[PDB]
Amino acid sequence: SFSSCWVELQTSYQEDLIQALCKALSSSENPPEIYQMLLNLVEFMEHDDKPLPIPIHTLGKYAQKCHAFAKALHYKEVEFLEEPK
Amino acid sequence: HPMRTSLAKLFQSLGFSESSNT
Repeated sequence: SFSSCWVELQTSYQEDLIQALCKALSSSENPPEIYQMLLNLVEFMEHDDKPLPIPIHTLGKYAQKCHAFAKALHYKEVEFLEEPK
Repeated sequence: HPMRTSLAKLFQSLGFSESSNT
């Protein structure tokens, strides 16, 4: 359903979806399972079709915050390999 | 906009078929 809505719905509204979803994944850190569900969502979306245009820099720390180290290694290496510090 | 995705898809699929300068 997320894919089928996202393919049709408009840009000014998908950016609203992104800015809502990032606050959902960041603030009010009570549920870990909802964070896991949304990281699995972005995993599926990037896996198949038109990955969500969120920055990898802010994407990386969510996996560490949710203790998703498996995700964290993958989305940290892509940032590291171009430039380290 | 889906125009960028569709236009890039057509250009890619039609350059795939074909497979100094001033």
